[PDB]
Amino acid sequence: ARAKAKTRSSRAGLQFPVGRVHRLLRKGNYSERVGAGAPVYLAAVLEYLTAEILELAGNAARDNKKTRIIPRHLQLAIRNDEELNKLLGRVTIAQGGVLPNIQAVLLPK
Amino acid sequence: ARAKAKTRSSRAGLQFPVGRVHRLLRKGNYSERVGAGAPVYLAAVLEYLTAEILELAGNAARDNKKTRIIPRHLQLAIRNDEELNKLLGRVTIAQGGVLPNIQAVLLPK
Amino acid sequence: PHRYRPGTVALREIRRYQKSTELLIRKLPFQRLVREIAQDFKTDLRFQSSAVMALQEACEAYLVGLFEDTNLCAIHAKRVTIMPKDIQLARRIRGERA
Amino acid sequence: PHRYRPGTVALREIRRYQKSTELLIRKLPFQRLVREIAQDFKTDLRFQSSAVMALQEACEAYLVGLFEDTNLCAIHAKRVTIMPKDIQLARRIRGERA
Amino acid sequence: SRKESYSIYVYKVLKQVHPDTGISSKAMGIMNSFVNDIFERIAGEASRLAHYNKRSTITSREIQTAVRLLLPGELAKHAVSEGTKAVTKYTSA
Amino acid sequence: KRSRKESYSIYVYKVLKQVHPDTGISSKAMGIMNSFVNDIFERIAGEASRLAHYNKRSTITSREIQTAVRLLLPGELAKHAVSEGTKAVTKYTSA
Amino acid sequence: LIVEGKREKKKVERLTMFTIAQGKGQKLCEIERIHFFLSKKKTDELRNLHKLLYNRPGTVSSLKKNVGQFSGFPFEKGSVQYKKKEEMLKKFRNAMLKSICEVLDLERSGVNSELVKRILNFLMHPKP
Amino acid sequence: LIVEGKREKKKVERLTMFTIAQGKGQKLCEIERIHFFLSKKKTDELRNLHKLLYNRPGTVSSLKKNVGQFSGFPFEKGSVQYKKKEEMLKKFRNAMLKSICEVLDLERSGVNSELVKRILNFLMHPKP
Amino acid sequence: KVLRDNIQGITKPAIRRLARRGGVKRISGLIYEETRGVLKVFLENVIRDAVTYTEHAKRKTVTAMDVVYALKRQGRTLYGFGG
Amino acid sequence: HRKVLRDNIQGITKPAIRRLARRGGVKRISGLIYEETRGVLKVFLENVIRDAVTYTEHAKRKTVTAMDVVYALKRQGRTLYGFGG
DNA sequence: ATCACGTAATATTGGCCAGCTAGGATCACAATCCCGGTGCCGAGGCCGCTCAATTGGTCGTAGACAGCTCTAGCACCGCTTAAACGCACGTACGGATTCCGTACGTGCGTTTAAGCGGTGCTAGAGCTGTCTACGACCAATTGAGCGGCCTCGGCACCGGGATTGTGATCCTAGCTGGCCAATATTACGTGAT
DNA sequence: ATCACGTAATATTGGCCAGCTAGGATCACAATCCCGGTGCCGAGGCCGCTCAATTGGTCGTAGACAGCTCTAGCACCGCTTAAACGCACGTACGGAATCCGTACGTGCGTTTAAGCGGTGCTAGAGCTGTCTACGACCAATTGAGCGGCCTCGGCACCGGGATTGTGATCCTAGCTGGCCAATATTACGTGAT
Repeated sequence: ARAKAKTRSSRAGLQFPVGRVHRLLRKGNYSERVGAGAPVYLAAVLEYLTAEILELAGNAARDNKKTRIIPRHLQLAIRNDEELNKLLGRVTIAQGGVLPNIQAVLLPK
Repeated sequence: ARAKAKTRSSRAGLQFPVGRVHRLLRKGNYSERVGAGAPVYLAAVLEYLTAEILELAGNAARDNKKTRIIPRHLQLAIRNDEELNKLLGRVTIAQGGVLPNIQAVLLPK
Repeated sequence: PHRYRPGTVALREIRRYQKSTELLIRKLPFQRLVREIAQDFKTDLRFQSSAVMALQEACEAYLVGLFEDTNLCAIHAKRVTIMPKDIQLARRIRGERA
Repeated sequence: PHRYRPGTVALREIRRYQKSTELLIRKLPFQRLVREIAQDFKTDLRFQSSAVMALQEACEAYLVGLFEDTNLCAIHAKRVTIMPKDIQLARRIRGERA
Repeated sequence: SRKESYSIYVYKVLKQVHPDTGISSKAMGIMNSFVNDIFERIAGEASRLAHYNKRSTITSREIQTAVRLLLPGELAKHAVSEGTKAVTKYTSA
Repeated sequence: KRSRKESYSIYVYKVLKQVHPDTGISSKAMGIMNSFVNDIFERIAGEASRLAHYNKRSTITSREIQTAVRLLLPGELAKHAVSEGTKAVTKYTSA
Repeated sequence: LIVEGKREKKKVERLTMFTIAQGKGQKLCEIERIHFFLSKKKTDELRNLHKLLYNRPGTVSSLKKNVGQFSGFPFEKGSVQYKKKEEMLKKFRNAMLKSICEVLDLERSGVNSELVKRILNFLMHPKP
Repeated sequence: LIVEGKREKKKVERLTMFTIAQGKGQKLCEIERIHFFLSKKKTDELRNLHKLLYNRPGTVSSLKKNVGQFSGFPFEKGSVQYKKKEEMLKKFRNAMLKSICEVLDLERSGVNSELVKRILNFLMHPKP
Repeated sequence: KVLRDNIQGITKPAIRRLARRGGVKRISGLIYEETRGVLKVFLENVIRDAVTYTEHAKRKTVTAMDVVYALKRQGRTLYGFGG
Repeated sequence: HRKVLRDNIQGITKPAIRRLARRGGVKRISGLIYEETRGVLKVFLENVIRDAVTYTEHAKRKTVTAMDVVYALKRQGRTLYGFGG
């Protein structure tokens, strides 16, 4: 009388947890009521942003010949992207460091 | 036999509305449940801040010999007070203009 | 017969437009500009008068604060005159970049 | 006999401390400072290690961005050396009202 | 339909602070926006506090903490004083 | 005994192996990505709640999330996020 | 609402904050008459002369060597540069013009307008 | 928690942003000999002297007259200012020192250290 | 129809007035185009957010409250417009 | 058990400020920059730690945690990742 | 005795040889770079469990939809006039150049205290159970709040007078330039060789 | 006949006279302030009437509180260097001074279109009514996620070579200063007055 369990993330073709996002939206007092497509949409958005960040960071790492991402790679990916650096402009990453940027007038001639 | 009704404002010694604040807190979706002293305390805080601004604005208006307060007077009060200017820093006030401030170097010698 | 030396009428205009609060951009041009911009985001839009007035107040306050920061940058550069580099610096420090 | 001309070491240090990510303030003195400051807000306090490390990361990122803005202000003034006026300007612009 | 506001309450506070003084409609709209802004800030910080401590209830303590966090300096002190006084009074009756 | 805490770590691992199968990530970087997920979640959900309140509606649906995305995320980021969200909602409704 | 490609990454725009023109004539150093003057002269009279040849005054050390290599003015009579030099000569005090004549072996006995004309003709074609 | 008093009103701190020192002796314009030399001399020469006297060069216009107004050095022999002028003098080329001696009616014949001493004594007490 | 080249309605003297209200005494000639660009950017962002709030309200009319929310988003809260 | 810890700002030494500046792209540094920076940092720390100790007392704790610091900074508009932001 | 003149001793100046400084090229040292080996520890996988996610049914209500009103946004005209525009002109400003002093940068030896690892204590985080006080909820009440309407007074604007201020004009004193007369230079006549 | 030299004409320069310019003081005019006066229109009050605030009661459960476990913070110690400090020194930098060119401010006359009011039309905001799809909730089920454990992969670090950037040194070249020889100046003896 019970069908084989199939999680919402699987019903949406995602990796992030739809059930957990539903739970957090309900427990965050964001709204008295929460639709069924809201957590799906939100998880898909989070998954896309995560994938963007990780794509750029893995590219940065491969540029430094590294197979393993560390905070500096995330800082590079973020600050070298116009949209991410706008989204996370008021954000500080621990052990991220800075982007190499010597102003030209300081270089000798 | 029904006791005469006095508003929660009278019982607290305020001019601001406690019932309205309790309703907005209940209808503002800030928390599932709301205590009894929360709207009272909050209304008292709002009354205090309002009174502080109106004191400063009325002073400014008396300086210009004006009896009615206008947005310019509110801007003068706010920006001339440090704590208010701090809290209301990014706040923009329509028809409030700016403070007379000419940098010295621009003045003639 | 009479001719003010440059910089005098400017200080007078400063004291004037600081003693006052009237909007300094003409309304109809600003409204046409707003509709032009919006028409690139959605077509056949309508604006309340209060909405245009709000956008105008916001823009004037924003540009006024920007010009304050710009005059500070200029003065910092030992220059009375403001220049585009001053604006770019003010915005880069404000976080508006560009 | 070898001596580097002023500036060369500074640029090397710049390249170095930008390639790197370690914290640049010593941890013990910064911790003592945090506790000194907190004594004025509450007494007999306790700090988690992660809490002090977080305060340290934040204060270093803040000072680094401040020095970026300060170098920009300096350059704007046709200088290379940063001065207190440059910091005061960067702060007055960022909205900290120095 | 009836719209809500804070106007009469501001006129009451004013008369208590400046019985000789009045206020214009525009200034009143500014004061109304100021009240609503402060309200939203304090209530947001209070809700966030309750959530951080996994509390389902907002009480005078949460509001007092949100005040300490938001209002700056002697303002915070005198607001905490005025709120504690008001809660004391309300509890007495 | 029983101590439970939640994070997004394994989901970030999964996304990574989808985009960079031969690549890994450290624990510090994973904590940073967890903070990033929680931050963007709080931002989007707060914008969506405020939207529902502005319009005096008691429910958060795909529309509020879509608007909050289009408002918070910048430029092409918003377009591609909307695309992903719509695709996911479509697939979900086709149960 | 659904796109068809990958995000077009947008590149961030970070805010990024002594040619001796040889003219027509002999170098003032190769003219022994004028060269003997400069040897007897000091970096002050030459300083007046240089504030005239290259618009901007030179450095105590350079001033000397620079006046030494003046090969003449590469422009002709009536050019905008000729008029602009003639005005700069009219704006010099008559004692200065007499000092410049003495540095160029020109006669220091003439009306202002003649001292101007005789210096300006010499500065086109420095002749021994 | 209840503070029984009025609130202090704080104020926002906005980010706000040719004296001839008369010495001892006589003005170089009164001394007949020196005044006659300046009349015969030119703006050029006084560029080096105006640097020596007031630690700054002077306008081509207000140069000869300001050097004449020089009535002496208000400091005495052995002061930090005396030592700082003596070094300046040691750093001048021998031809310059001989030109400065000729502008002050001092004898141009002498060793560098004597030209320095004779100019420095004159610049304390300009005597006719 | 369609409005075009309406940025130029933000005229040189109007920018001059704004500057004066900001404490400016002397102004370059390039300041005017820089300011027009700055303003066009500001308005693009504010009006994008406002039109977003509008469509989300299923309206075809932009209200003042939409503008107020948009500015609040840009971090430039505005008082006196129904806030 | 309890001892006052005075003059601890001076533990933010000249070379440490120099390092921070270098990480910020600075080449040449005045001598007054050091005290200005110490004051700036003491102010920043005072505000952040005030907000954190506030969150703490509110939580009925006597120990300042990393979450208190993160919330305090997040409040100051300086969100921090890596500590559970 | 004082003074003019020739002679001798002392002193100055032009020429020369030597010293000093400039620029370019060459060379050595150090920093940066790379490349392979090592171990080390954190990343990543596996597994039992549990608790949070899923499923299936019931139910109430939030919100989609349709229809009506009427408010308000848009478009359009004509007049007035202040603002915008275009141009002429000149002052004050920005930029460039030079110079000078000293404040920073760099290197070095000494000091000092950060960092690490180890031991002991203990306060307080964190969790669980009890339970009471408190808040949510509903029904009747009711009275504060608010929209509509009227009406005076604060104020914004006009004209007149008055005050502060800026720009221009006028006067006084010093320096520079031209003109005229005295004196040095050059050519011719005349005296000596 | 050639050379040297007195005298006259020519040329250069100092004294005198006149013009020009910089600084200070004065005045004329023009923006700002003050003072009424006044018409207006928006604040301020009033009124009746609706729906949000209130009183009262009841009941579920949030969280205050006590008690226990045990993690993590704290204090202390002792080495071990790496970093910090003090200092000497010198050079690149900041600041000040000077000057020039022209860009921007100011003002005038002409053109434009903003503003203002009035008129007409109609989209769509806003409200109400309806009916229903959808989300909340509960109970039962179950599998994904979390924690603990383990075990090797990635990486840092080091030592040994290669390359490169920077600074010091060497070479050729130009300019200036000390020394030497020739010559001018000065003190003195002798002669004249």
